Amino acid sequence: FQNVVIVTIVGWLVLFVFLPNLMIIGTSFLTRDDASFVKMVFTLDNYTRLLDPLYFEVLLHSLNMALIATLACLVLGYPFAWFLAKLPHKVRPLLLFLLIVPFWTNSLIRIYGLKIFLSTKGYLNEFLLWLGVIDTPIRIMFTPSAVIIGLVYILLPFMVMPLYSSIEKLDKPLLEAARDLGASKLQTFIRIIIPLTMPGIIAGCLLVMLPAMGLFYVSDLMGGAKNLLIGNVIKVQFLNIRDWPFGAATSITLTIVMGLMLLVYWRASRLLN
Amino acid sequence: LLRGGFMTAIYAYLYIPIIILIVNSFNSSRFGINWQGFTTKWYSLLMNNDSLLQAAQHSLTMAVFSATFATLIGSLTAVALYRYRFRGKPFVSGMLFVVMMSPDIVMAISLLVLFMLLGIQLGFWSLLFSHITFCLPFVVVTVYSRLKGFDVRMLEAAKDLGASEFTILRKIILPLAMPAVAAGWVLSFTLSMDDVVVSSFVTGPSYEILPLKIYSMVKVGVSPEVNALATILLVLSLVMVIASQLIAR
Amino acid sequence: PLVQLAGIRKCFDGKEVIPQLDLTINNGEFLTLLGPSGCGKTTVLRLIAGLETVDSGRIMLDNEDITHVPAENRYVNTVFQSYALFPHMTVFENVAFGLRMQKTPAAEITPRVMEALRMVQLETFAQRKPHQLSGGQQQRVAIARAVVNKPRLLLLDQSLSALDYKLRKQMQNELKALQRKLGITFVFVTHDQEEALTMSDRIVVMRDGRIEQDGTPREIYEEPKNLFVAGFIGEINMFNATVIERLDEQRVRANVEGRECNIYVNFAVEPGQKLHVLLRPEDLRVEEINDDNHAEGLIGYVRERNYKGMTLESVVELENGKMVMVSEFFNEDDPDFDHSLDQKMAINWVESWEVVLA
Amino acid sequence: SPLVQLAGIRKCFDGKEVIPQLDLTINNGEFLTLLGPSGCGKTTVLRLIAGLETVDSGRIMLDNEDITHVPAENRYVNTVFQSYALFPHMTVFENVAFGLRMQKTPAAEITPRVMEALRMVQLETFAQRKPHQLSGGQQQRVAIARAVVNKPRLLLLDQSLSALDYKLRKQMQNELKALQRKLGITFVFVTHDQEEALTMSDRIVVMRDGRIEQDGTPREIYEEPKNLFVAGFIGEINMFNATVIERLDEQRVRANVEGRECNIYVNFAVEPGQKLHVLLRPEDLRVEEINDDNHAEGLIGYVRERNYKGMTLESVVELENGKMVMVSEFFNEDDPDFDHSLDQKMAINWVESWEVVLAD
Repeated sequence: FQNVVIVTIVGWLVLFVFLPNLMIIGTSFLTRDDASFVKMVFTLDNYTRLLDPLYFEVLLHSLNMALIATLACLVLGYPFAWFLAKLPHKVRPLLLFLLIVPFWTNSLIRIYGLKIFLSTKGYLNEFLLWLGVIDTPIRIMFTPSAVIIGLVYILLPFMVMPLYSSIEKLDKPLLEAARDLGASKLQTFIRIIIPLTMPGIIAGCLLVMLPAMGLFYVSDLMGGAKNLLIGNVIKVQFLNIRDWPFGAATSITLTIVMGLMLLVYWRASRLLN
Repeated sequence: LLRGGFMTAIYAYLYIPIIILIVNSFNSSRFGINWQGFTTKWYSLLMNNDSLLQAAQHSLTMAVFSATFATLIGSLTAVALYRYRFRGKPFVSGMLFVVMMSPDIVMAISLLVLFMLLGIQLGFWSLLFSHITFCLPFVVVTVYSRLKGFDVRMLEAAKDLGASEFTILRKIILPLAMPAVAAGWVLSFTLSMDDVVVSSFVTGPSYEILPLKIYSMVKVGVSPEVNALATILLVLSLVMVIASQLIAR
Repeated sequence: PLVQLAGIRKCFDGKEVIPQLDLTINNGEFLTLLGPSGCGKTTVLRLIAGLETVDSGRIMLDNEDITHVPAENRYVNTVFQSYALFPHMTVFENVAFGLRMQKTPAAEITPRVMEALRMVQLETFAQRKPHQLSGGQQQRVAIARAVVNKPRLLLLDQSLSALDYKLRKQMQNELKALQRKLGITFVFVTHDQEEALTMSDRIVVMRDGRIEQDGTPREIYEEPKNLFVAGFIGEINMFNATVIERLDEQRVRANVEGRECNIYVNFAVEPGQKLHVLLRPEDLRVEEINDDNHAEGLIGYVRERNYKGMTLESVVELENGKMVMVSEFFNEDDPDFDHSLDQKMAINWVESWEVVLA
Repeated sequence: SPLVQLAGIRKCFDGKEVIPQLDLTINNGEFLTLLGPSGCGKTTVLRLIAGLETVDSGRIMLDNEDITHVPAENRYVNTVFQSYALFPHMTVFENVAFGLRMQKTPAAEITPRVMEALRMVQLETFAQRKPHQLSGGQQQRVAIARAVVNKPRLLLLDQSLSALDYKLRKQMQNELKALQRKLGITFVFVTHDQEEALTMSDRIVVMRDGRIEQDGTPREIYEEPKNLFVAGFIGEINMFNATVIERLDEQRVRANVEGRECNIYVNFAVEPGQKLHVLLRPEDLRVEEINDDNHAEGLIGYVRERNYKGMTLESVVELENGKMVMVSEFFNEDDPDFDHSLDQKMAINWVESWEVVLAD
């Protein structure tokens, strides 16, 4: 009873999470084989292939797109969480539940609908032209702006909740003391509120950034052939080319950033207390 | 004034594509760029499609099963973590935090590699296990967070009053955790109805799901039958969530 | 006339907490607001500090209106009950927080902070986070933080409520000495009568948002104005004494529950009026006799003898059936004192040591 | 008739020995109060008595039956918590009857027992009222009622009346004493207050760092302390130094206190050249007024301050040596002779045979 559930959950997690992760982390140090996908030869040829400009230019573009999407999510989500906490407590769960209702429809259908809504001859251009604000139709498809907009639209709710949890747990008398001591909104926000909510920011950034570089359908539908993410390369290597060690080597760059962000989160949590 | 405007703008930005899909469901244009009258042809055409309906049924059943199993396991784990006090609790907390903050592509790749090595054909079992695995942490977090809304000394009072370990769970812990259990089931159902990466990686030809069918139709072109299916599923999920809430309360 | 409030009204969600308050605070004095739970003292403290806005009235310092000036621009500081004490900065930064927002040159921040920490005896703990310290150290850090900016009045809200019974007595005298040495008026909110009696120079008693009595502790304790103040501070014994006839100017004849006892009345009355005679527990005497016969005064009847250590309290039931509640010192070693139960004793006062109310 | 006998109990927690050794016997039909500063370990004793913790060594017996290893579900011992440990989703009736419903009690007797147990608590009306709609005092009353119904042989209380205000606490003190007298079972109380312990308890045990210091009647602890810590813990005391010169009679010993000779009462055997402690309480010191060389007999000191507590006047007297002496009296404003004598040469006297003398 006391230990049975712990043993069950630990066994499940070990079998389904870390054992396959260690299996893949060793797959990069293998040799391509057409029979069993692996040959027990310890070679480093997989990693040095990533240093070619062709296989390096895409990584930087994906990193830039993810950074812009994460920053946009932060800027659009921090005010939303702050303003939600300043509302009557009888309406908070209702507004916090409406952020999830759109998730019931599949993400691919929503991305397709957004693609239709932003088309050159479609809506948001005829409407913006009938009421005169812009002279010519706006062309946004097959550009990084479309990819960033889609990523922000898909992954926005995943960042608001940690920020709301961090904000709602704040101590009210701490802000009152700052106001009494002679602090305006700006100085308070810089030097008291923001330091106390760093773990929420780090958690939101972790939840927004890493998924944003594995979403291949967004780039496939609204990015084109010049705007590619890591997920597209990984899918091509794992389902068409059948070069598994290359995908295993590529995933290590994704794991390293996660480890670094986890370390930053741990140091921030230690310093906060 | 300006606060409500910002909140309304965010909500509209989040909700505009859904209204567009719903409107284009009853539209007449095949591409759906413009509006050319009101028809009901798309619903009739969808009613005769077989693969799409099979994919929708498979997706709904998969979501229900995964949500149930994940809710059960997560509730048990959260109760175990809260009831017993030990030095290893932060270790399990960090374990679940790390498994929560992991990329979808890496998890899908690892699960595919493990299943290929083990010698298991892809299909129902692989998809169900992957869905349970990636839906586990959220239910644990929800039930774990809810429990500390009450004092811990209540269990000691029950022990002093003459209560066994089995009666405590039935008569105290479960009454106070049912609202959290329902929330976990609803959240698990929502997550499993939107995943496209893991499902696209660990699926098989025998079991066909809605994301894969839509992705296949994308290359050639999609019809407003997808719109009709989407609005029907929206209505079904809307009645399902209120039914679950009524059952919980 | 430092801070004056005229016609201040405050309604919270349609419920009125401060009907009408007129109050003037002088310069260089200790003022304590006293009362039961939920009487709006904290509302007045917040309104003076600038945390809330009034619905009517005017507030001034030095003849300058502050009714709508926000809290950042007012020369008034407050000490919080919970010791806010930002956890991510050290004691030095906590104390210097106020100076950095007033654009103080860097050549004087350190000496001022060090002197402020000296005033509260916290030199050595200059660099320690606000979690390695105890309650008293945290309270002293907060007090030092409030007094750096040199405000015109310091506001305290239940500052020493969460400490033990030993540090409390020391820090009461410490706060009084600090107020005497520095030279600004102090406003205190507390629920303890002993603190207000031993630490203040002027006490205001509030109940349900209205001022009941304001004055020095001697007048508040020993010359109450109504029946609420006489009873909130210390035990009281109320006796009904209807006047049937009056003998002379001050010496009035009163039938004190069917007795024959004349008292002092300093205001005009007429025969047939109803007067309340109030006496403290320590201003009553008893008479012990072995014989069961009732004499020497009214009836006597003892329930128990409390023996709370320092003092011994005895119940004296009279003929009418009301308690008396005598309190007097317990000298053990005594050749003729030691108590006896269930006897027929007598009760007496000390010839106009009482208080008479209309 | 002994009820609980603790013999040789030792408890070590995380490598730290909270209770090194403890021998204590609890009788039948009394109000026992455990007193001490924070961190002495009263709560540990309470929890081992109730059975929520296990002992590293020793034996615990009730009615000559050993229950040292019996789990904390079969003991006839009930406890009252500080937070009242109240179930939120149940009602007052359900909370009170939780204990009876799980002892295989017949259903024909559950309702009258609970309903009459609420009578001893004065909560007749609120039988069907849920918590979080009741005040703190009513919640404490519910907790006491819940603990009482099972009819235990020993009820344990842990700082029950710490969170309430003054008057309500004073009322519940007498209410609890009356309840203990009416029921007929032994109560154990853990508290930090002093007057609270002195008002009710028939036996006071003082603990410090896991050690028992004194055990006796409230008179026997307030008026006959055994060591300096006990004397200084309850009330205020004045520590004076003296040196024994010679013995006058069987109950009088000459000594030199603070540089001036005096007569004191010492019972135990003494020898010349020994150092003794003379402890006096503030109420027992009489101070006279010396305007111009009048009544200058006894110890000589100067008064520096006069504090007014409302009921009592507090005066501090500074002696020639430099030792602070604190004197407490009453306050009679409407009484001639009294009033302020801010600065002059005062004299301090005390009534004979009111001293407490301690050796070493």
